[PDB]
Amino acid sequence: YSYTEKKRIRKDFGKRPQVLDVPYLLSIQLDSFQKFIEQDPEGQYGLEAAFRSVFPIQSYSGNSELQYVSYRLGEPVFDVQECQIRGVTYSAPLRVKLRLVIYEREAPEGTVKDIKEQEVYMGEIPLMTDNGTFVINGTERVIVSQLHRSPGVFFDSDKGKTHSSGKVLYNARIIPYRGSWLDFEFDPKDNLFVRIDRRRKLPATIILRALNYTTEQILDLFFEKVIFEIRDNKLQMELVPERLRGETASFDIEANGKVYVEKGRRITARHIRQLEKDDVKLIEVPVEYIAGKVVAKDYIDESTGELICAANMELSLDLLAKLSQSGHKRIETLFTNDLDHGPYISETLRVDPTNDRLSALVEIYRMMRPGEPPTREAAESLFENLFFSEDRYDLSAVGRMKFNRSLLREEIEGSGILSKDDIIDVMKKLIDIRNGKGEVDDIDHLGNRRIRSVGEMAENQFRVGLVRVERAVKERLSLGDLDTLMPQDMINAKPISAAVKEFFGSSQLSQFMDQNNPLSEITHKRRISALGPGGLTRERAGFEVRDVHPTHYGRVCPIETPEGPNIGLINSLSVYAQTNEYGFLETPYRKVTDGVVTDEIHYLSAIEEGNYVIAQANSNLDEEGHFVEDLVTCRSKGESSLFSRDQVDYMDVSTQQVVSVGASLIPFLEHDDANRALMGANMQRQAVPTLRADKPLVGTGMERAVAVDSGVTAVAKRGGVVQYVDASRIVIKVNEDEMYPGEAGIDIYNLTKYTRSNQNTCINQMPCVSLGEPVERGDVLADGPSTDLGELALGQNMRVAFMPWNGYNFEDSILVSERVVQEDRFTTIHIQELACVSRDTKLGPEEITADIPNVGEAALSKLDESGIVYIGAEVTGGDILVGKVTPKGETQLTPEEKLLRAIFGEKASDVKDSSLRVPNGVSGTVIDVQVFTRDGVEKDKRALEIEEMQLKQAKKDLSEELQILEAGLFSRIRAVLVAGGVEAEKLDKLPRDRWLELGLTDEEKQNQLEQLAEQYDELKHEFEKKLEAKRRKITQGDDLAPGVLKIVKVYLAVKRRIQPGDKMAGRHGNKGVISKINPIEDMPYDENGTPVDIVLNPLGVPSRMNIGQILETHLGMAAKGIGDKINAMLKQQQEVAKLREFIQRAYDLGADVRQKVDLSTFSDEEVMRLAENLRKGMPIATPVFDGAKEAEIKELLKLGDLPTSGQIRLYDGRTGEQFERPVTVGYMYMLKLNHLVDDKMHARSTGSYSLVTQQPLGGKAQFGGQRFGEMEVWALEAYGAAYTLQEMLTVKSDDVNGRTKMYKNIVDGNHQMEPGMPESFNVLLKEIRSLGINIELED
Amino acid sequence: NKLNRISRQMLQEMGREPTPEELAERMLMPEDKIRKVLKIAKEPISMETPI
Amino acid sequence: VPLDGGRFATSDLNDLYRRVINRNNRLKRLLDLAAPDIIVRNEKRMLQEA
Amino acid sequence: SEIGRTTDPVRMYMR
RNA sequence: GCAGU
Repeated sequence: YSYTEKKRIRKDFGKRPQVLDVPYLLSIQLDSFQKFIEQDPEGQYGLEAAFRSVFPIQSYSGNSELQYVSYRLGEPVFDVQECQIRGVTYSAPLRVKLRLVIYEREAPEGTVKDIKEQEVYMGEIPLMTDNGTFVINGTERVIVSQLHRSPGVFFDSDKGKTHSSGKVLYNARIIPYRGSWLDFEFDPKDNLFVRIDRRRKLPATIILRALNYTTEQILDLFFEKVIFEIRDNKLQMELVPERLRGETASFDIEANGKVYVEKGRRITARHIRQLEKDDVKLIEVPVEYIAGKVVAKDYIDESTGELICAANMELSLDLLAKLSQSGHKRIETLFTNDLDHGPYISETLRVDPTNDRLSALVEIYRMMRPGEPPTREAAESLFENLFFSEDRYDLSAVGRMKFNRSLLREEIEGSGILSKDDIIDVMKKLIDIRNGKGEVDDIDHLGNRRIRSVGEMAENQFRVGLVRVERAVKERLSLGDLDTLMPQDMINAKPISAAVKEFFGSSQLSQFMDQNNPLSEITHKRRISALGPGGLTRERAGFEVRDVHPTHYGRVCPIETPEGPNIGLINSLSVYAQTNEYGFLETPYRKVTDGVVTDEIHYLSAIEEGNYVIAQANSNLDEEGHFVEDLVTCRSKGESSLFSRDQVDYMDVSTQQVVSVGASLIPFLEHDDANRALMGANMQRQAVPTLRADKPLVGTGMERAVAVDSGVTAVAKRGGVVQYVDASRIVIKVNEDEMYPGEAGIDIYNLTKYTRSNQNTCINQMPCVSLGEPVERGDVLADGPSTDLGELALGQNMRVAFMPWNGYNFEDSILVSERVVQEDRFTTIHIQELACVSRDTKLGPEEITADIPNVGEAALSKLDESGIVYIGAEVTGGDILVGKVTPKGETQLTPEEKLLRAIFGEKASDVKDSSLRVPNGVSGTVIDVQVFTRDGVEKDKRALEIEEMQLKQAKKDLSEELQILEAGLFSRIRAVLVAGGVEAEKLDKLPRDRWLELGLTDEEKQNQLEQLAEQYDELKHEFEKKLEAKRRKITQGDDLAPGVLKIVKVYLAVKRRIQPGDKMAGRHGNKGVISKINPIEDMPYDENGTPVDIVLNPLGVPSRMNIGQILETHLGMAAKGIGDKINAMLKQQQEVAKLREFIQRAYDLGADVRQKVDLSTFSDEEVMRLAENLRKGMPIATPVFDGAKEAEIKELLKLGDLPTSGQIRLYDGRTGEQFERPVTVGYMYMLKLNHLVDDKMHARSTGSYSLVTQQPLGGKAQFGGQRFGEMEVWALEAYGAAYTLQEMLTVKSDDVNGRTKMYKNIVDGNHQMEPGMPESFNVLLKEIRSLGINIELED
Repeated sequence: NKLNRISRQMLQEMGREPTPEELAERMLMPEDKIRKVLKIAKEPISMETPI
Repeated sequence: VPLDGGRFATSDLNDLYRRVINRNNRLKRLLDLAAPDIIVRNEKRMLQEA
Repeated sequence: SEIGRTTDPVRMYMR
């Protein structure tokens, strides 16, 4: 079966056999950054592509060149953990091998004079840890992926949003990856207009004249010509028949045969069929047929050299009789059939003022740089650098692909710059769409919208840095010292490092990691964000980008999204969702070849998802594969309908394909409303890890995937046997099958003990395996925070009853019994670092000392002689943690305290107490103290003590891992030596250091002895190489901020118990604040006396229709009911046959469930270990949308001898009398969310005030003051509370002379105010007067 | 300016930001003078900087 | 105001006032030096925009 | 001419 | 920026 998952097997109620296992959930981040940093030979991705994009850098003249050979990534100076402790970025140095090639002065082809190649250093790039996070200035950050608009061309419209006339106005838009936007559009009178960078619009033919097209070439491109070969007969007209489609023929058509349609009729396609079947191509038209027709060619008089008719000029009868004198047989004319063809280009050329290339370039220049006089070689360089220069415009590979795919070209690859035919084809497709021959694009289709991830954004910022360097190198190669300099005298690392640094630290998408539980991390890494640089802004994003498109099915979760202002802008990647090679989300589907649903899987993106018919995952099918129903529900084009079995092309790969990893953990998701499911998926990510992790009795089976794919747990890399288990480490003796030759064969796993998360929780790894037991590859070795035997345990299985209890659960409140506080269920450890920074003031240095002025001697009891607290010291609020004093001067005390000094003689001290104290309300244990001392500052006794502790710990850990590895190497040597020439009773006496030089006869295994001895010697060498480095990193100085002398960081560990106010929740959106902690004897209780742990409200179920929280309860009653039977069989010490029988009955139960747990193969010891793990309730798995039916829940309730209705009779704890109706009692999985009332409660009487305005400061960190804002002032104005309002304005915020008087009056027993003018009004009168305006106060 | 230039060259030759106690020995000024110069060279933050 | 970390924190008004006074003292300088009209016109425009 | 088309004093200087 | 109401 397994070994870690037959300790305790979760009974699966899933019924559809899974075809694709859930992928590695963090492969988005890791695959993206791997594509960024790794070496690319062909130069397509990451750093190699960014170097080849810029290099070789040629000089302005061409005498020297700077080319790029290769790059390398250095070794990071500090480990991940050393970067988290020293508060520095975990990065790697970028060592680029450059080459300066210099020629002679006059060379034939650029023949070289010298080549100077060397390894320049340009910046450090932050490395990504093996869990997808970045350690940047010590904090772990996640660069959230971005859903942005794919580069390409997009045709769209406004649906009569303009001119109030119902005329849809179309617009094409070329969006490059990097470059300038290019818009074409139709105005309400069908004139094509162009815009660049969304500035004011030109006529669209101005850009056609910027290209070298003349007017007749423009009309040749955008039209087809009708030709009048004016024969003897009046205007003998050449004709193709289909031009006659759908118009009111007021002229008759006669050509050697019938008069086809009489004058004054509209003609139909059968008339065109008639004209093409009798084969007439040359007809006779009336004379006025040219009146209105627009000429196509520039008709000139060869007699006089004068153009008698310009192109795009409306031919008339007088002008026709004019040019007919010149002897012109053929008259070309633009064929404009209304409602099939447009005058748009001709009526556009009638508007623009330009008639040649230079005038159009000048008009584009006046559009672009207005008020600057345009010259020829300035305008004709501006236009050529807008769209057609490969360094100022990039329609990238995905942009070129989408561009060619829109215009229906055959190639997917091309150039990154625009061309003549690209712009012509965009205008042509826009005109086609205007003529009804196409349809506008959907801008929020997930095939018009793509994923830009950490490894692409980082490459973009690195390329920005490289071009900031390229400009400087071009400014440097234009000098005359080119014969003495090396390429590292030209490269400033600060541009590159500053670009990469600001992206990784201070971007909108590089976010402080949400580290509450494993789920918070694993769903912050799978985050998609429409916001960010190059995306939307949450204030200007409409209702339509925030919607659930039909193309999010399988690519983006519909449920998991925020609830505030950015909803639908922050999305969560669904479970099986993947990215294309271009960044388009694709999702897997099983091919259905002939009705047999093949287990072959194909990842379809959103554009190719609509060509097919795709069956549901809920579609029934036999073992053969055919759909047993005959009308399968499928998705054809974005709409859903029933199809025959033969039409179906693909099928969903799973039922949790559509929901994210956060919403796939909600059991019975199919019974909750989508609002409540959204709230539950958002509130699971806020649960804090409790002391002892408790698995869900009702889960969905995704617990193990979420707990393993997040790096919170310790997973065995190679299988083996646990050689040594300990709360701080696990030592695994690897199996002989899995160890390489020349290797100790021992894996050591050092566990994270009691460290601070980003959200001040405790992350702490507990060993799961026992000593000597066998482990496999992939088995969870040590739990993490919120992890129970490798499953994801975000909360505790509290026994709930749904009944109203005396109003204490009114309006979503939670009644909690005292046995939840007794049993320490939702007690959570929280770790806070507090920093005491001894700085260098200008009056002198602040010192960390224990002789603090005017403080008690009992307050300094917990400080050591160096002024710092002891480790293990139980501190409460106000206690001094780090004793510090700042030197002060210029006292200038008032005469009364001067006399007070004269009488008693206590002379004031020159120093001020600035020590670090525990914040009020916080009470915990000091668990760590770090002292960072600036180099040159002498270390106090505590810093030297901490350093000797660190050196002893480093030396002891390195020596212990060397002892472990060398013991494994010697065990392997002993195993090899007894494989042939066995000295097993001679080798036990020979000491271990003598076994290397023991020559064995060399059949083959002497090569093994060579490699093991070499491994041992290099292990001994590496131990010293690591120990000296650890010693020099410990005893070295710290690179602190300038001005600070030392920093003492005290790590408090608080234990927050549950209390009224703490927000608790379930997985189904049923949040609630604890309103009372009720005694055990006050709770309702069943006929056996078991009281109820938590009493929830029935009224919170039916209106917000989260029925899942009922079924989870009814099934959690069933699960625990199984456990309460196994526990009973474990108390009577029943034989293992009866336990095996009952556990097999509990695992066999269900209607054609997909799992088979056969306990016939379990040994009796494995059955007993399983039954001991199941005595607290059998964990049940209800997968999302194929989970447990209500009939199966009732069958499980019958198995555990429970009432199948899920409802028992309770009795009141206080009065002992039975509640009149049966109450729903069961086991709901409750979560303690991170909104704790300890961190919410805050109050001030007075305190620090603001600087410019004298109002109180902001928040509970700055001691607060509540904003009595504008709506509350209207509330006090709606009552007649004029004095309450006045004292809220004057003597509580701003009346500086008035609030001190108010305090002294409240103290002297006189509740009276003397309000003056608020200081903000004086600030306002002084700020209006600093404008040229005289505002006054009259009297 | 001399300090920034020298630290620029030192970063280019040794691949890390030089300590003031080696920045002070590539220059010939005392180390505390380098420390006060580094304390001086900072520009004031704007009070309208969003947090 | 000096922040505790040794760095200062100013309002944008000091930057704008300092720009005004720099351009104004330079305009008084140019008017004393009898600069050409192109330079003093550009300086008056800069003072107006500051 | 270009008089009155711009507001940038840099452009007026270059003009 | 990210959450809570």
